[PDB]
Amino acid sequence: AGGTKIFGFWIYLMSDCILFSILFATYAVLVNGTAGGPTGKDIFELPFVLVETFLLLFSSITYGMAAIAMYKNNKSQVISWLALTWLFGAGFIGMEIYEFHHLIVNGMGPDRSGFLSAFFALVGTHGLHVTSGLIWMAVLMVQIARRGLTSTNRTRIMCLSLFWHFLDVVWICVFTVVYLMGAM
Amino acid sequence: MFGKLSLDAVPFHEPIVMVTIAGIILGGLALVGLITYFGKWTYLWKEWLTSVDHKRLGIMYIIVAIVMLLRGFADAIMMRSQQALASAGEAGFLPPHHYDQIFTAHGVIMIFFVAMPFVIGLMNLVVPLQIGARDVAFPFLNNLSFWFTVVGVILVNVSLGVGEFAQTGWLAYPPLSGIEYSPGVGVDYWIWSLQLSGIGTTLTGINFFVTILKMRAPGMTMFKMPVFTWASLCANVLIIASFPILTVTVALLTLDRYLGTHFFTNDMGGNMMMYINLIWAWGHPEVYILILPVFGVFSEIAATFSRKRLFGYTSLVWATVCITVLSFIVWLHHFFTMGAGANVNAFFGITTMIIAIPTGVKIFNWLFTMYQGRIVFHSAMLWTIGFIVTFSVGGMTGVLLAVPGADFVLHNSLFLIAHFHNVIIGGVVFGCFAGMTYWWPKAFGFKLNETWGKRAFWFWIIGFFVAFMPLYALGFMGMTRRLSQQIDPQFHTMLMIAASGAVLIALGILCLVIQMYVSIRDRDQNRDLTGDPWGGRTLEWATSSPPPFYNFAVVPHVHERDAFWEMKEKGEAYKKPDHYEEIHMPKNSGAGIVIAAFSTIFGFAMIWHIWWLAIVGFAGMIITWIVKSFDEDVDYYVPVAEIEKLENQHFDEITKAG
Amino acid sequence: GCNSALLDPKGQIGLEQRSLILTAFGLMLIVVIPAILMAVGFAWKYRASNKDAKYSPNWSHSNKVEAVVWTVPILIIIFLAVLTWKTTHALEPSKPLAHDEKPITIEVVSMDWKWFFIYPEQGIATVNEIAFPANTPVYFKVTSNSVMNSFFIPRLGSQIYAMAGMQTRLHLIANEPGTYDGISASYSGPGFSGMKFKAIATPDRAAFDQWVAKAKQSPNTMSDMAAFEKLAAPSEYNQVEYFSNVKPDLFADVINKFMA
Amino acid sequence: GSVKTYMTGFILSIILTVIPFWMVMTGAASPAVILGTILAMAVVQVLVHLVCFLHMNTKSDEGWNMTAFVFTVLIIAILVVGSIWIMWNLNYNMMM
Ligand code: HEO
Ligand code: HEM
Ligand SMILES: [Cu+2]
Repeated sequence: AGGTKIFGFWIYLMSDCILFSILFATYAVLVNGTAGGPTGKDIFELPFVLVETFLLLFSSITYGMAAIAMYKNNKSQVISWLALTWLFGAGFIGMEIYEFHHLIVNGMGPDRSGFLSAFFALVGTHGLHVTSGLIWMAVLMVQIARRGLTSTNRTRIMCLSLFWHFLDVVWICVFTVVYLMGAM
Repeated sequence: MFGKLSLDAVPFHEPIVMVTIAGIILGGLALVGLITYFGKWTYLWKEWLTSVDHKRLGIMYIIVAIVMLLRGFADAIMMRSQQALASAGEAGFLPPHHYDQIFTAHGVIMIFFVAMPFVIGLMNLVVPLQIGARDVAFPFLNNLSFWFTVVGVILVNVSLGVGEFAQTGWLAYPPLSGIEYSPGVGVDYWIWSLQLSGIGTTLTGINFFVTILKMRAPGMTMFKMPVFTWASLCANVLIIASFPILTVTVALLTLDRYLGTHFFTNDMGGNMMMYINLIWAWGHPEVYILILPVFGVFSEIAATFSRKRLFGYTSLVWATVCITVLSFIVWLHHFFTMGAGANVNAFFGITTMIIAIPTGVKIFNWLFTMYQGRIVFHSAMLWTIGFIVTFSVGGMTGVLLAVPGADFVLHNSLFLIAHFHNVIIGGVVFGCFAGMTYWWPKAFGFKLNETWGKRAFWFWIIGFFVAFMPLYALGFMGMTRRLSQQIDPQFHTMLMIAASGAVLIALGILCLVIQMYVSIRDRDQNRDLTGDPWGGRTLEWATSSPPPFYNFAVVPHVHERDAFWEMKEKGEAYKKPDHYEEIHMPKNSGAGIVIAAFSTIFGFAMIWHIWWLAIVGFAGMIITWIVKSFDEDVDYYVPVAEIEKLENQHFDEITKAG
Repeated sequence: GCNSALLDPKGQIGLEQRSLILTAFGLMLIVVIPAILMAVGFAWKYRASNKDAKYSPNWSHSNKVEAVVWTVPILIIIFLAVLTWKTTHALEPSKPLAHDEKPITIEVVSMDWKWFFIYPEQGIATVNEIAFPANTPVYFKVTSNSVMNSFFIPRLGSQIYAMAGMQTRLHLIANEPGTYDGISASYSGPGFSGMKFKAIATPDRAAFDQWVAKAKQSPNTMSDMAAFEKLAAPSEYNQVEYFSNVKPDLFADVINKFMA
Repeated sequence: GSVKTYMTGFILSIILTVIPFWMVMTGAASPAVILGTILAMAVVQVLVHLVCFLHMNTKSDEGWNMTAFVFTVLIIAILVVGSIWIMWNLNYNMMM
C-alpha cells in the first residue's frame, strides 16, 4: 500500500521537476531583461546565499537523521530531528522573506524589470514550496505526537523525505544558475 | 460585495446574454425541483456526489462533457449565423464585443470541458476494469479531480452571468491579454478556470499512471494489456509531462496581470514571444492527450466487431510510444510565421512531419484488422469507418500545413480551422460517441437504440463535411480567422454552405439526445443479460452489465493477450469459485465537494479582487485538506455474504439467459 | 478554388508556394487515397453478410505486410522532408530577392485597428494603402505600435507577425500590375475586422512617381511623435490617408518607444 | 541507508558548495573555467544528493525510479534547450 503512494509522490515530484524547469527556462530567457535597473552583479550578496545554502543543507541532513531514527522505531528522536529540520527551514524562509522585503523597500520589486520579475518568480516558487514543506512538517509532527509511528505515518514521512530532498536539489540548481552564475 | 463586483457587472441591456441566463437558471431550478419532488438528494449525495468508484466518476465526466457540448455548439451556431449575416453586407446581430467573448468561450469550453472530460470519463469507466483491478490507486484524488473540473466548468458558466469572458482567443496571447490592453475581468475568469482544471487534470494523470503500472492483474505483463490501456498510459504520461507548463505559463500571466510584473509586457524588457512558446510547448502535447485514448477505443472496436484478433499489436504499441516521445519536440510548428531562422523552421517542420509515420502505421493496422474479418455494421463500427475516412483527409491537410512554405500563407486562415476542426471531429468526438455506445451496457446494463445512433452518425459525418469542406476553400481564398463585421462578400456563398452544414450537425446532436431518451424509455426490453453483448476480447466483459462496486469477486488470472476471449475459447468463462473472501474497499469521502466549493469561492474572489474572501477560501481549502489528513477510518471490508449474493444473482442471470 | 487567391497568385513567392502546396498534395495523395479506398473496400467486401469471403480469425501478424506498411510512409516523409528543407531555406521572408531592380523599402507600423506605412526614401506616409511598381522587389520592415498583428497580402505571398519594439523583415515582388487585398492574420481586438488595405502594383515607374507626388500634395504632415500619437488614438475602419512630410527616423523612434 | 552514507553525502555537499563560492568571490581563474567547473560541480552535487540522500537505485519499483527520472530529464533537456535556442534565434532576427 505504501509503495503505490510513494511511487505516486515520486511521479508528482517529476511533474514538479518539469514545473521548475519551465521557470528556469523563463529566467534564462529574461536574465538580461532588466533595462535601466539593477543587474545580477549589483544586488546578489554571495555570503547571504552561502548561509541560506548551508542552513537548507543542515535541514536536509537533520531530516535524513529523522528518517534513520524512524527506521530505529524511536518517537522522541524523530520528534527532535523534525523540530530541528523545521527550525532550519523557518530560518531559510526568514532570510528569503528579509531579502524580498529589502529588495521591495529599495524600489527593486518585481514591477521594476523583466529580470527582477523572473528572479522573484523562481525564488518565490521555491519559497512557497519550502513553506508548504514546513506546514507539512508541522501537521506531521502534531499527528506523530497523538498517533505514534503507524504505517500511514511512515508513508507520509517517506513522501516528505522525497519532497524535502527534491527541494534541496532544486535549490542547488537555483543558486548555481541564478545567484552564483549571475554574480560571476 | 467588495472589489469590482457591483450592479453594473450583470448585463441588463443585452437581450441575448439575459435570455441565455434565464434559460440556464430555469433549467437549474426545474432540475432542483424534480430532484426534491422525487427525494433523490440522499441517493445522489451517498452514491454519486461522494462516490470514489471509478465507474460513477467516469459517468459523471460523460454527463459534464455532454451538457457542456450543448453550450459549445450553441456558441458555434451563433458564430456561424453572425458570419453568414455579416457576409451579406448586413450589420448582423453580434457586436465584436460579444463575438470575441463567444469564440474565446467556445474554444475554451470545447477544448477543456468537452473533450478532456469525456476522454477521462472513458478512462475511469474502462481502464480499471480492463487491467483487472478493483479501483484506482488514489480514489479520493480521482473524486477531487472530478470536483476541480466541475469548479472550472462552474467558473466558465458564471462568467456569462456576472461580468464578461476573455476577448483574447482561447489561448490569451500576452499583449492583448495584458492589464494594459484588457482591463476587463474575463481574462481572470480564463486564468482561474484553466488553473484549477489543470490542477485536476495533473492529479488525474498521476492517478492513472500509478494505477496502470502498479495495480495490474497477476500474470498480465506489460505486452499483454489491451491496446486502450497502452493508449491511456501514454496519454497520462503526456498529461504529467505537459500540464505543469500550462500551470507555470498561466501563473506567470496572472502575476503580470495582478502584481504588475513585466514577464510578457511589450515594455520594461518584457519578452512577450516567450508566452506563446511556453503555451505551445504545452499546446501540442494536449491534442495528443485528446487523440491517443480514442485510437485505443477504435483498436478495441476493430477487435470486437471484425470478429478477429487485432493486427500488429507490437506495431501499434511501438507506434503510440513513438507518438508520445515525438509529441514534445514539434511545438514550434504553431508559429513558423513568428520569424525564426530558416534552420529552426526547417528542423521543426521535418520533426512535425516525422510523427505522421506512426499514425499511418496505426491506420493501416486497423485496415488490416478489417482485412479478412466478419464485419458487423453496428453504430460503433460505422463510427470507426467514418473516423478512418475523415482522419485520413485531416492528417493529409495537417502534413500539408506542417511545411513552412505552405504555412506562410495557410497560417491563421480558415484552412487551419478546417484542419483542427476536421481532425478533432474525425478522431476525438467520433471515438467519444463510439466508446459511449460501445461501453453503455457496462455503465447502465441496457443497450442504445441502433436506429437513432445510425441516424446521429450519418447526420454528424454529412454535416461535418458540408460545414468544414468550404472552410478549406475559404482558407485558400485568403479569409482569416475570427472575422465578425464587414466580411468580404466573395466569402458569402461558401459560408452559407457552412451554415447549412452547421444545422445538419445540430440535427445529429438532437438525434443523439432522442437516442438517449428512447434508450432510457425502452431499458426493460434492451437489457444486457449475459454481460457480453458484442463478445468483447478484454476482461471488462467478464463482469455483469451493472458491474459491482468491487469490479471482480476474485481477481482474474491472465496468461494470454485477449484474456476474456481465451477464457471463452478454453470453455472456462463462468465458473463458480469454491469460496469468496472479505474484500478491502475504500469508503466514500465528502471532503472533495467541500474543497471544490472553497476553491470556487477562492477563484471567484480572485477574479473580482475580493481579497478577504480569497484568503478565507484558500484557508478553508488548506484546513479541509489538513483535517481530512487526520482521520484513519477511510476503508472498510465487504463481507462474504453480500459478494456471494451478488455473484449467485449474476450466475442465475447467466444460467437463465444461457 | 481554381481562381482562388492562393491557387491563382500574382506574386513570385506565391508561385513557388503554390507549386510546393501542389507537390506536397500529390505526394500525400499516393498514401491517403489507398487508405480510404481500402477502408471502403474492406467494409463492403468482407461484411458479415458475405459467405464467399475468406475468414482468417487467427492471422494477426505478417513480416511482409508490416514492412510494406512501415516503408511507404517513411519514403514519402523522406522525399517531402528533403523538399521541405530546400523550400524553407529558399522561402525565408528574411531573405533578399534575386532581381536586377533595386528593392523599395516600406516600413509597416501596425497601429490599433489600422495600418500605417512609411516610405523613408520617398519621405511620405500613408494609412491603409501602399503602392509599388510591378516586377520590382519590395522590402517590408514590419513592427507593431501595439498588440501583435500579422501583415499579410494573400496574392503576393508569405505573411509575417508585427510585435511591439521588434522589426521583422519580409520581401515581396508582383509579376502582374493591379490592385490586391491585404488583411491582418492575427486577432488584435474589436476593430481587427477593420484592418484592410490595398496594394497597387503600378504598370510602370511613372505611375508610382505620380502616386508619390499625389501623396506629397497632402496638407497633413507627420514630423513629430505628438502627431504620430494623435494618429495612434484608438479608431476603427480608418479611411485611406496621406502625409507629405515625415521625420527622417520615425520607425527607429517607434521601436525605441519600448526601449528595444 | 546508514548514517555513514548520509555523513559522506554531507561532507561531499559541503566541499562542492564551498569550492564554487570561494572560486567566484575571488576570481581565481578565467570566466570560462569559473562557469564550466561550477556547472560540473553542481551536476556532481545533484547526483550525490540523488544517490546518498534520495537512495536513487535501479531495483526499486521494478525499474520505474530509473525510467521516470531519465524520461523527465530527457523532457527537461528538450524543453529548456529548445526554449533557449528558439528565443536566441528569435532575438537575433529582430535586432535593428
Ligand atoms: C485532435 C486534435 C489534434 C491532433 C492530434 C493534431 C495533430 C496534428 N496537427 Fe492539427 N492537430 C489537432 C488539432 C489541432 N492541430 C493544431 C495545430 C496544428 C498545426 C500548427 C498550426 C499552424 O501552423 O498554423 C499544424 C501544422 C497541424 C498539423 C497537424 C499534424 C501534422 C498532426 C500530426 O501530429 C498527426 C496528423 C495525422 C496524420 C498525418 C494521419 C494521416 C495519415 C495517414 C494514413 C498516413 C498517410 C501518410 C502520410 C501523410 C505521410 N496541427 C491546433 C492548434 C489550433 C490553434 O492554433 O489554436 C489544434 C487544435
Ligand atoms: C460541433 C461542431 C463545431 C463547429 C461547427 C465549430 C465551429 C467553430 C467556429 C466557426 C470557430 C471559429 C473559427 C473562426 O475564427 O472563424 C471555432 C473555433 C474553435 N473551435 Fe470550434 N466548432 C465545433 C467543434 C469544436 C470542438 C469539438 C472543439 C474542440 C475540441 C473545437 C475547438 C475550437 C477552437 C480551439 C477554436 C478556436 C477558438 C479561437 O480562435 O480562439 N471546436 N469553432
Ligand atoms: Cu500543433
